[PDB]
Amino acid sequence: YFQGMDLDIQCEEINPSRWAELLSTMKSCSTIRLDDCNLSSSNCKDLSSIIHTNPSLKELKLNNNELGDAGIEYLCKGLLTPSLQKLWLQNCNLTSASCETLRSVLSAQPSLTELHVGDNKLGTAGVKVLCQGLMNPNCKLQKLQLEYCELTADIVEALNAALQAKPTLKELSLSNNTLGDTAVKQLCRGLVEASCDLELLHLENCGITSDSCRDISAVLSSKPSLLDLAVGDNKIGDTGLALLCQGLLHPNCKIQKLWLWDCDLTSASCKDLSRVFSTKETLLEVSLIDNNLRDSGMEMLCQALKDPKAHLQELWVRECGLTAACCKAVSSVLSVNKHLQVLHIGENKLGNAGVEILCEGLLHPNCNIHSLWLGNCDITAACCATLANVMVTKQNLTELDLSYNTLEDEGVMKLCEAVRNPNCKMQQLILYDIFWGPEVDDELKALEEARPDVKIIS
Amino acid sequence: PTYQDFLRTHVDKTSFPNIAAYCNVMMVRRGINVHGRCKSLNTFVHTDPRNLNTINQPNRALRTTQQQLPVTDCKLIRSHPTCSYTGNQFNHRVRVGCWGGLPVHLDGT
Repeated sequence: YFQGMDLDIQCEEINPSRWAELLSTMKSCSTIRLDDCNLSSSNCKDLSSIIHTNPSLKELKLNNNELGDAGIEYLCKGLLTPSLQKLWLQNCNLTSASCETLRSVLSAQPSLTELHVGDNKLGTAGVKVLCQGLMNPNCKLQKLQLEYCELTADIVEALNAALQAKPTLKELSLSNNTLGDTAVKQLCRGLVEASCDLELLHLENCGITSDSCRDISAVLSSKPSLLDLAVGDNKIGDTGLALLCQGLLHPNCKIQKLWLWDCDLTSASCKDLSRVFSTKETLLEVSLIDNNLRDSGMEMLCQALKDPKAHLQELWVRECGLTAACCKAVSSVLSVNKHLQVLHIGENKLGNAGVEILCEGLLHPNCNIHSLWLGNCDITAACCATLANVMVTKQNLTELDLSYNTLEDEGVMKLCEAVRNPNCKMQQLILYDIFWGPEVDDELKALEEARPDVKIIS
Repeated sequence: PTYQDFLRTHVDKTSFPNIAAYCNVMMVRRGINVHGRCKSLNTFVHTDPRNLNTINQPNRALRTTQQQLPVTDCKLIRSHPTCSYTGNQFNHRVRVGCWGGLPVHLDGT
């Protein structure tokens, strides 16, 4: 399929005649992406012309370029002159001064549905000005990213007022802003009062504790449209997790993606999480990375994942204090659960014995794991014959990450022999930062030519 | 792995507004996150490469700096719709693997 030309450049030096050449194209383009191309403010006067005359330009992505405030005022000269849908200006050295320009813009284009301005020191005052544009009836914005924008608690009344005026909003990210509990509670009330069918709410590293988890719960229970909640890197603990599960377990809640990484959860949280896993058929993806769940916690989740209502497809439990002790429990799940497709369980001392046990479950006919991540799991060469047999036998396993394991030349050679076998349907074998001699470096190169449908990443 | 691969993937300090932007951008700049891939874990060391070269050990040798150096540890939090990282900045022990008198492998924290 084709939908207009897609100009996409990243991490390059842009040269003026090439820039000249590329201009004629940009007049044709459906999307324009110039990511980290060391663009400066002077290039934006050109782009502003394109925005106005190109009836087909729908996406403009200029992240990681130092456009600065001056750049955005130039760039938007054309946007104040009418059909851009997506505008990304993440990490572009914008300050609060850009927000007046962006206020004008948001008030100008009903066509604009997505604005990404994360990683800019806009600050509370700046985003307050931005909200004034969001409040305009003309503004039909659907997605707003304000992560790492140096926002403080004082932003929330302005945002709430803007949300009330944004029934078209579907996605909101405020991650990595020091809001705190009082503010997040106020924000939750604002979202519940707003008519928007919010689909995604990201509040990672926002200063949230158990003190605002009842309020987040009320969002989950009042917004059936909410599919994606991220509150990782907030120290909510078992207490806050239990409060969140009141909303997760609410019959209105239709959560699909739940991100709870680095939330200071212990094994005790896995009681409540098990009840979610075995009750909420809509739940598809969960990250619990960097929580000290331990073997006992993992084992509770595994018992939950055997209930037929468990439709989880993706579980990340990297760095969760897991050992071989939990692997029989995990293997059991792979045996009977048909829905689980992705497991990340790296940075756990599973050892050779733990991983050999997982391979038992993997081989079961109704195991639908297609991607298994086992980086830094203390496995060595002794496990690789077992892994090899999995690779040639399990047709539906297409991705395996064994990075940061001391597999030794002997272990990797065993994996290679599996890759050569034609019954092997592996698509990406990932082997970062594994120390091998040059004879393996040469064998991988030779094997790239023998089986190009199997990518070996290092 | 070669010496210049080691440099490219594990030695940098480039200025970024925050650790997320640092990790997200540098993983791409250094040719690691390309073709849809997101490396789950990666550490960048901020020093003279000399400290790591300094000068000839048995190969496969593992050697550790005296002064613990500034490093950034990139950790993948989300792979879709695009790579998203967090990270930690650490004054840390830098352990390397040697080949041909050169550091060609980052082994340690």
